[PDB]
Order: sequence, then C-alpha cells, then structure tokens
Amino acid sequence: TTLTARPEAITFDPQQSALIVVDMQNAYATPGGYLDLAGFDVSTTRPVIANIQTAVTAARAAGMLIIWFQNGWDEQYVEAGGPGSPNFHKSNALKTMRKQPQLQGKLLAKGSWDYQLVDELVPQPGDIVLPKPRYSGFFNTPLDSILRSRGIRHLVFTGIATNVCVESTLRDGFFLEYFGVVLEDATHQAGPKFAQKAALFNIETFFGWVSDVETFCDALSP
Amino acid sequence: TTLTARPEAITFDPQQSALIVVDMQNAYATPGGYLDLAGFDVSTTRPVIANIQTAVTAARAAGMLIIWFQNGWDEQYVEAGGPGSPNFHKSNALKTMRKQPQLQGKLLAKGSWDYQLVDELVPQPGDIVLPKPRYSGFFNTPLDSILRSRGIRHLVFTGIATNVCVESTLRDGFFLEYFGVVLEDATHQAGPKFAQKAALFNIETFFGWVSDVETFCDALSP
Ligand SMILES: NC(=O)NCCC(=O)O
Repeated sequence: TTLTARPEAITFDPQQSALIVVDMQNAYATPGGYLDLAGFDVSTTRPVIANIQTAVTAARAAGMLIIWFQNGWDEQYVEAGGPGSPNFHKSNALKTMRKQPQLQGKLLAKGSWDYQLVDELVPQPGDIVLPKPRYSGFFNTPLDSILRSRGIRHLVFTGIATNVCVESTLRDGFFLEYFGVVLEDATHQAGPKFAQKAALFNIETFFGWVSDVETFCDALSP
Repeated sequence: TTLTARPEAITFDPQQSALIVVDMQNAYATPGGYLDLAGFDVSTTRPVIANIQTAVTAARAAGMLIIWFQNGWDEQYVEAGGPGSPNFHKSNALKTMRKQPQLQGKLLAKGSWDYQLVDELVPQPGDIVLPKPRYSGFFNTPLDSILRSRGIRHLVFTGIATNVCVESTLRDGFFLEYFGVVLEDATHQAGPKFAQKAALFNIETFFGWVSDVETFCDALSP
C-alpha cells in the first residue's frame, strides 16, 4: 500500500504493520482526568476519539495488528519510581497528587477510572493491550519483541500526547529501525498548540512521516 | 551542589555527573556545513560555541566528566543503514547529497571537515569522545555503560540540535533513569525558532530541567 504523507508518500504492507493507540485513557482524554486536573486543556480531544475509532476500524479490517497502550502504575506508585527516579520528580500526575492529597491513588492507578481506556474505545479480541510505566512504549515493555515476532516494520501512531508519549515512542521506534507514521488528526498534544506543531515538525523532518486518518483509511480500502 | 533550574532547582554531585557536548561539529555549527547546506539557519551559533567553551572549563575544573559526541558515518554510509533503515530515508544529510552529488561522501563522513569538531572546541585528555550513528547518543553506543561504570546519574546537555540529537538523548536518558539538564544558551535548534522553544518546553515540563551556562558555572564555583 502507498500512503500519501509528509514529507513524501510511503509504502507499507498492512499485514506487516501495526496501529498503535497511545494512552487513550480518561487521564489523557476525558474531562476530570489527570491532564485536565493538572491544568492542561482537554476540551478538544472529543474529535480525536472519533478519528481513532475510524482509524482502528480501517486498520483491523485491513489485517493490521492493533496495540493499545495504558500508561500508569500500581495504586501505591511503586512502579513510578521513588525519589531515585527522575520520573518521580517529573511526573505531572505525581506532582498533581503531591499538591492535592485528596487525589492520592486516583490518577494513572491501575484499577482506577482515570487509568481506564475511554468508554468509546473498546479493544477487540486479537488486539494487544499493553501497560507501560514510562512515556515511551519502547522502554521497559515487550513492545519491540511483540513487533519483531510478527515481522512488523511500520508503525502507525495515534493518541495522546503527541509531544510526549506519542513522539517518544515514535523516536525510539526510529532508533529501533521502525518506520513510524503519525496520523495528525488522531493525536493531541499536552501543552500549548505549538507543542503539536513542533511535534509534527520534528517527526516529519527527522524521524518519520505525517499523514491523516482519511488518507490512511482510503489507502487501506483495497 | 544546588543548580537553579526550571521548573525547580535540583541537587547533584558534580563528580557523579557528566557534561555532554552534543555534535559540535562543523556539520551542525559552521556556515558551509551540512545543516547550512540542508537549508537550516546556522548563522547564530557563535555564542553557542563560546558558551560551551565556558561550560566545559567549569565542568572540568569541578571534576565532571566531559563527553563529546560526533554524529556521522563511514564515507560510504554503510553505517547510516541501507534502504531497509528509516535513517536512510529520513537523514537530511543523505537527502542533501542525493540532490548535490558534488557533496557525496562529505557530509557527516568520518575523517572529513563536516564531521570534525569546530576549531574552537578541543577535547582534552581524560575526556571521552564518542561517535554515534543515530540522533540519540544512547542507542547503538557504550554511553549507558560508560556512565553506569562511573556511577553517574546526572547529565548536563549542550549542543545541536536542541530538538533532535540533544532532546532525543535527554529523553532516552530519562527512560534510563538519568536526571538530565539542558543549558539552553549552549544549544541551538534545527528548524524555526518554535522548535527551540518547544524542545525546552518538552524538557522542562516532562523529561528534565533547563538552566543556563552562567548559572551552571556559578553553581560549580564553590
Ligand atoms: N538535525 C539533525 O540532527 N540532522 C542530522 C540527520 C542526519 O544524520 O542526516
């Protein structure tokens, strides 16, 4: 399949490709979730959910593996690292709970509403649902092994946040020799709008390719 | 030692830290080098070079290990990966040489002027000079081993490009549990100025800390 993209069109085989849905949890996409409580704007993520539903339907019907990521930790945050880990000091979820103690245990905690995939996005049999303890899906996980075991070399990225978990996973994919394509209208940034523009610029210019959901779905039709 | 930084000050032991000078080669810093020929603005790097000189002098006097990265490949580009590698398709150096065959074998080529560190920056005995074949200094290199062997947990980053090799190495450092600081006035982006602002925003907000050369040097002065 040829897929129109920036900076140029690319070729991939859907049977040797994977659609990655990054962290489409209430924490990242739903009012009252972690990102909203931490002061990030989540008022614009509703269209992202619908676009991911469309991309997922197309990808699955074309024989692409669907991988869903859930970012987060045990309710006691052992998996987040203690003060000896930079994640303890950088995590805005941990920072939010140190500021608002009534939140403690509620954000990015396995078994919590915050941690669940949003109600609209339901993994199907044959999909893979992967937890991850840090922003990049390629550290501390079996993601690379899962992809290699299926001979997958092309990754189609969707999800939140474009500049954080999405871009980090795509960048690390590039260093592991994966060809990464981000569907720009199926992503949303954490931060001001320039963080979306800059993430896509960095991907298009240095690390991978940028397309969109409709173009992706049209390319998969045959 | 305390280092004033954004979003807050951090503490570290300079003798358990490293100053990383990312890719201060003519390719990235000098008119007529790779980035300039590829269409990126390199006209404002003279203050970056001077500031890196100041930071290196302070770090070495404080007992901090200095690591210099040189990015590039053999002059036949075997190390850049063939058409089976995304690096072959993304590399702007390779793209430039495809358009300009006069430059074939010169950009980012070991032994060449483009690959040499800029004239002003001269590694000293005791420093480590590390070649790397991809943007991130943590993939395909002994960098992690070098740092662990010395018990180093804090990395102070300088160099080019802020949004590419610098940020990628810092992000990967974070995933390997290193505490990363970038000295903003000792870096320069590849792309429009929004790429500098966004790289610093992503680092400060999610991955590490942002400081500057004079603050860094004053922290080491005791
Ligand atoms: N911004 C940047 O690091 N470009 C280098 C990419 C290449 O190796 O061609």
